[PDB]
Parts: sequence; structure tokens; C-alpha cells
Amino acid sequence: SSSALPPLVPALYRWKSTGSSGRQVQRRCVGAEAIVGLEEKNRRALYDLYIATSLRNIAPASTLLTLQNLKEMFELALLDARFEHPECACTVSWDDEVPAIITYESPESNESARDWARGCIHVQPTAKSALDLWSEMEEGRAAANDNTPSKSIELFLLSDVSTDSTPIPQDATVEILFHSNHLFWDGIGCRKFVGDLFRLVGSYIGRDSREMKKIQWGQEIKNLSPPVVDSLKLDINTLGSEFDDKCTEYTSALVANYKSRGMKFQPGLALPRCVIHKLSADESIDIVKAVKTRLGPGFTISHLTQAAIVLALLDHLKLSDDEVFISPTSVDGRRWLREDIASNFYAMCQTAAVVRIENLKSITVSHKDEKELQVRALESACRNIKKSYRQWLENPFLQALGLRVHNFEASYLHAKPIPFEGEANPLFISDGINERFIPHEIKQTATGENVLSVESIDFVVNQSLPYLAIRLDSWRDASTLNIIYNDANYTEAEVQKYLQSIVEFMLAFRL
Ligand SMILES: OC[C@H]1O[C@](CO)(O[C@H]2O[C@H](CO)[C@@H](O)[C@H](O)[C@H]2O)[C@@H](O)[C@@H]1O
Ligand SMILES: CC(=O)O[C@@H]1C[C@]2(C)[C@@]3(CO)CCC(C)=C[C@H]3O[C@H]1[C@@]21CO1
Repeated sequence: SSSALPPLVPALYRWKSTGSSGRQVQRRCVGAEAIVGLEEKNRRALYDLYIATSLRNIAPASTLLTLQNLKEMFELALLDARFEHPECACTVSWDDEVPAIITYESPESNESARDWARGCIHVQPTAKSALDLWSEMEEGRAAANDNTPSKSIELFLLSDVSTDSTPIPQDATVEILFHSNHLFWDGIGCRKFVGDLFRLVGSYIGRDSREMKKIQWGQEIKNLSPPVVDSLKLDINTLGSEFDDKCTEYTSALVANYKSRGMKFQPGLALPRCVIHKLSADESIDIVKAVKTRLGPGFTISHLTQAAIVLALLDHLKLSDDEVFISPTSVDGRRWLREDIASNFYAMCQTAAVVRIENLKSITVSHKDEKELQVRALESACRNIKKSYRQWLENPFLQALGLRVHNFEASYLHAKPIPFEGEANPLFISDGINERFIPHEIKQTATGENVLSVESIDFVVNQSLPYLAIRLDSWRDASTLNIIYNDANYTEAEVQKYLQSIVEFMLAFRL
């Protein structure tokens, strides 16, 4: 009956045994899960995660690799990974409420488990890249007429050989496309799981796997990441009017951003697309250095990228004098979890801050303006950005806030599925260094010998809403930016143009 933002709610989100054996558990999803889990969107793969890893065969000449035996090895690794992190076999259902239900069932038998793992690993002798396959799958989705949600995870192994029993040559590449329903993970969890598989598969290269100790299915249930609410350092019962007002500030900015000036888009819905700019290690190191020197401690290339996003937008437009750039921006919420949970959490764990930049005219610069003017503008924007974040990040309730406001947003989106009209303010997503989660090599564990070099990583998300989302990460000291967009709403040329503008501004910051 009250008009107030609904409260959390913890008991609602806990794991519940659904039958007498204890083998099946379920929970009502929470926070950002409820956004990605929105039924008509999840059924159509909105926000599905794709991780494209290009790998090179650097194994001893005496190591024999084929797509068939790699499939076999990754199946074994995936069974090990399901035991460690059962998120990879959770499934989704809905009733009449907005939030999805997440279910885990322990395999009914070891045979059943192997059928499962077999069904998640695919191969193709093909010259297509991982991201060519992504495009193929998204182009196909349409006509296929099925609104089945994606599996928690599946793998596609590609290599340009004639057949699946052709030895993969020295120095040849194997591409892996990982594909995940975003419901079961965030970008941190999914990357950590990719890293786990690259670790676990190392046990199976060069070998008698049928003789290894049987997996005692059932014993992995305790391995599911615990419910996020119950995992916070903060007792959420202790919250009062400060928490309510801050949540209100967020939901107000959310609606303000949805209704605000931004990039013009054309209405419609067609295919998810991505444009990528891989900066060199040399360029990226230079930019990181220029951030350290010019701005110093507590500033990062992520702040710089957000600043460049803003400058590129202002340079693109030909805004009211009093416009404020306001942008809800997501943050990894793990620091708000208890220490012995926080570094081993695979489920969605996200919250958010509101980036605010006033005085936009004063930072409006062209690529042709004096370098020092551009640097100044970038500096001023970075300082505004860092300051904005601090106001959210310094707050001990920030993760609880994220859960509560994303519950509201799922409900808001359920009633208004496309919340932008005419224009949409670009969104920034900051992921950090992939080395935290993924190894540079897959090694034969028994020997320590390198078998496959992990040469490239590209984190691609399905976009079916009409805003640009810009994602930054890093691998082997090279920063990568990509922009996801739906091709009903924007052209490739115009998103390429905008990404190039962003990159050009960041390059301009170098010493
Ligand atoms: O010249 C260094 C710089 O430019 C690169 C060269 O590889 O250019 C990339 O830019 C576009 C983005 O539109 C990519 O799609 C293209 O494949 C790349 O050549 C980039 O890596 C370096 O930063
Ligand atoms: C500003 C904010 O917090 O947004 C939310 C965080 C996020 C997890 C996600 C960021 O990772 C999903 C991927 C994309 C494209 C955009 C973002 O949209 C909302 C989300 C789905 O729940």
C-alpha cells in the first residue's frame, strides 16, 4: 500500500530445497539478476555474454591435438568446473512475478552429468573466427523461432583444419567462443570460470581419465556461491533514512538518464553488433603512464576512458547551457562482501554509482584544438568523474543499494521495456585486467609444458536496446575498447566514428 521504493527482502532470495532428496535447490533472483532475467528479454538473449579467446598451439611437436580430443578434454574439465562452480549448470524459469527463478539440480547420475557436459562443448573445422561464429549465431536466432533462454554456458572450438581428427599444426590457432546467459554470472564470474576451465583442462592433455576417482554428485551444492544479501559485511536491517534517500537519488538519476540528451538513434530492433579497438601494448602503457604523471594516485585509464566518452559525445553534438552529464555506471560489488566470500564469488555481484559532470561547455574541445586544451579538458572531466564515484563508493551500503535499485529497475523495465526515445546517453562499463582471472597459457599440468597460448580475449555482449555501451578491459598490457549497439538503431560507420573519436582523445592524453 505504501508509495516507497520496495525494501530488501533477504529471506526472499535464499537457496531453498524443492524436494525431499535435497538434490534440487532454487532461489528468486535479485538486483541486476532481475534486469537480465526479464523473461521476454532473456528468452531473446539480450545481454548474453560471449567471450572470444583466440589461442595458438605452442605445444611440443610431440603433443597431438585435434578438435575431437580437445572436445573430449574440455568435457572432462567442464565436469570438474561444475563440481567447483555449479553456476555453470543452473537453469532459469519464471512464474507470474518479474524476477526470474534460478534453479540448481545435482546430476541424477554420473552418466547424466557426462551427457550434460558433452552437450555444452562443440567443435567445427572452419576458418571462421570466434566472433564470426557469434555473428552467425545472432543472425540465425531471429529466423529460428525459439525463445529458449541460453544455457548458463556452452563452448565452441574452431580451427582451420579439414576434419575433427586432423592434427592441429604447431603455431596454428584454435578459437574458443564461450557463450553464457548473463543471468548466472557477471563479467567477473564468467571470466573467472573461463580461467578455471583453462586450468582444469591442463589435467587432461596427454592422457586414462575413465579410471580417475568418480565425482560424488550432490557434494557440489555447497559450492554454489551463497546468496549475495547474506554475504554482505553490512547488516541490511540496520539501514534507515540515509539509505532510502541515496536509493532515491539513484532511481531519480536512472529516470533522468533515460530521458536525457545523448546520441540520436533510429527506432527499431534488429541485430546485436560490436566494434572493437585493440590499443597496442605500447599505446596502452603510455596512456597508463600519462594518467599516473598528470593525475596521479587513485586515477586510472578507466576514468580517462569515461572522460573521452564525454568529450567525444560533446564533440559529436553541434545542449542546454545547464545540462549535466549524468550516467549510472556499474561497479563490481565484491568489495562489499565478507573477505572469505569476496574473492570466490561467481554469481552476479554488481552495484552502481552515478557519474556527474557539470560545466560541459568548459570541457568542450575539438580534436583540432591545441593539445594542452584537450589535456586540460580531459583532466577536468577525470576529476569530476573520480569525485562522483567517491560519493557512491565510499558508502558501506553501496552493494545493498545496488540490489534494491536494480530490483526497482527490473520492474521499471518490465513496464517500459525500451526506456529511451529519440536519443540515448552512452553507457560505460569498466572490467579491468583479464590477467586477474584468465591464465596466459593452458599448460599440461603433469609437466608444466605450455600447450596453448591465450593470445586474445574479447568480451562481447548482445545489445538489443538502443544505447551505446562501451566496455574497457586489458590483456597482455594492451587495453581493448569495444562498443555494443543494435544495428536498427545505429550504423557501423557511425559507431566506428564515435569509437575512433574516444580513442583519439585518450591518445591525446599521452605525455
Ligand atoms: O596503429 C596503432 C593503433 O591502430 C590500430 C592498429 O592495429 O588500429 C585498429 O583500429 C580499428 C578500430 O576501428 C580496428 O578495428 C583495426 O582492426 C585496428 O587496425 C590499433 O590496434 C592500435 O591502437
Ligand atoms: C548502470 C548499471 O548498473 O547497469 C546495469 C549493470 C549490468 C550488469 C550491465 C553492465 O554489465 C549489463 C551489461 C550492459 C550492456 C549494461 C549494464 O546494464 C545493467 C546490468 C544488467 O544489469
